[PDB]
Amino acid sequence: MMVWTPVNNKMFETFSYLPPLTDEQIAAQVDYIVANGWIPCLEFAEADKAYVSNESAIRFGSVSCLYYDNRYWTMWKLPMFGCRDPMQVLREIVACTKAFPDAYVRLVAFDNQKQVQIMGFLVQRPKTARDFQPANKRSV
Amino acid sequence: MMVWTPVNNKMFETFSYLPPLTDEQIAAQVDYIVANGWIPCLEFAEADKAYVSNESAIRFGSVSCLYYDNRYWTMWKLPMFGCRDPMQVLREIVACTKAFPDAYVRLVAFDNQKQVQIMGFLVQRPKTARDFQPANKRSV
Amino acid sequence: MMVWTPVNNKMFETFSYLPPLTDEQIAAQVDYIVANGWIPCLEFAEADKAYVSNESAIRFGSVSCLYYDNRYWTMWKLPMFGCRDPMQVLREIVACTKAFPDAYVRLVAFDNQKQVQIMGFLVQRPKTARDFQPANKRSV
Amino acid sequence: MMVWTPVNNKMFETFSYLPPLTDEQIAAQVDYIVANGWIPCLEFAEADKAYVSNESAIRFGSVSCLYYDNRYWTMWKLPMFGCRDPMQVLREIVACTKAFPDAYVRLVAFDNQKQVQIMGFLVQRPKTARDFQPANKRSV
Repeated sequence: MMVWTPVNNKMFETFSYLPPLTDEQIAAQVDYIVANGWIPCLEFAEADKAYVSNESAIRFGSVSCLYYDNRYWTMWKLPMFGCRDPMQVLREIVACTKAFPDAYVRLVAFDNQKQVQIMGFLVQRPKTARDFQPANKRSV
Repeated sequence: MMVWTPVNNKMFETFSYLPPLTDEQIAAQVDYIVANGWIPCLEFAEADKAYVSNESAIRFGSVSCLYYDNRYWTMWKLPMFGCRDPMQVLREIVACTKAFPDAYVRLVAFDNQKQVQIMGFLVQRPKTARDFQPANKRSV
Repeated sequence: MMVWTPVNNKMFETFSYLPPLTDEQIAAQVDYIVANGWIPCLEFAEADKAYVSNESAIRFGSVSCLYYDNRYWTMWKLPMFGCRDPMQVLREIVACTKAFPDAYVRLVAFDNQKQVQIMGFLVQRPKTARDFQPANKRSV
Repeated sequence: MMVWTPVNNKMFETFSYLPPLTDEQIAAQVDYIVANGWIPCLEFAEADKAYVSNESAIRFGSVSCLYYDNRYWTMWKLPMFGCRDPMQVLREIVACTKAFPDAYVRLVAFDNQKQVQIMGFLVQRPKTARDFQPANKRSV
């Protein structure tokens, strides 16, 4: 029996339970976005704004149900409307991560017919992050 | 008259007002668990999750009565159902504390007829803990 | 496309989106106060009391609407009633910032007919402040 | 005009606006307690428990009116019932401050007919305290 560690084992939603994505694996996810005609977008946050929190609820009456701070991140430029070139998306990932090297950065895509985000995963975490485990150290 | 210190004198429920348990005394408590047919289990927590706190109540209306965070700790493996060997329990204490050397670790036991925890006491505190007193320094 | 930074880019109300005021530009604003017969006043706050916060709302029922802590700063001496000399205002800025070199300091002016503050802008921030950007680093 | 400082200028109720009490002035206050037949008592607190705070109100509905944490301090021994000797009080101040050299310590006195604390003032603050001004630095 192995024990799943509760210490410094924070996750990041879709794909965070898998080995970290190689550049080839990221490119394949971008191909998927383009093949389906979805709108790519990049979002970023400083470490203190990265995970869901409750601080604003201090101002509330009994209305905190499904309210969390830090769900919104900051938009990198605009969503890439009409983009059908995967290389353009990859180039923006480089540009975003270069401008904000200490930020969490996630790649998302939107479906305008359902009007919802249809995909999303982390592409960068700051090198100073100490709150997550490598795959082989998630259980002990 | 001696004065009971309010400073760095945190306790840990059952047996925390006695001298720290020797290995022989721990083994005697394990014998008691086995003699009574109770189910041994180990639980652990990092220092920040060890003592009762109130943080989640920020999300509440007027319903905090008997709500506290950090009552739940993390289960080490599973409760040792059908265990009738004290040495097996002692070996799991060693294994748990080895995997989590900086965690608080407590030994508990369950009664499945009453469906309640029937015993429990701390078996490890992190060496970095500064918030407790020696038995002879509890009063000044 | 340039991206407006969300990191360490705190503002300070009126004139914060312009290049920092030169001594000549500050003098011109003081002239404006005097030309209009308004009442100059200086206010200051330590860094922890400088920006709007919510901490007191822990004590509230559902009445936090338009309540914020840190809107009030500390008055430097008294408002300069009857002041008809711009140099006198400039001298008090020097005096205030000298007494509190590590404080935020703002110059304000009051209109007693409308009974409202009619102007205001920051004249000093502590040299240790790192939560703001110069104009050329506001977008990347 | 002198400006009353808002920074690190915390007070301590009765007598805190006067020059610090000399040993002769403390002895005089003790004579006053004894002359009036009041009951001397010492109380103390670590720095984090010294000033009124709000933390427990996170657990409340709309009932925080005249609730504050840190009004209660810790009793040194017991109130000195039947004490008619000032030297005995002075000896307990020495003993208390010796046992808790890093604590805030206050001398108080009770009237059992009104059933209320009838006097009180600080006799020790920790040497590490940096949140107070000497009398000559309270205004600038």
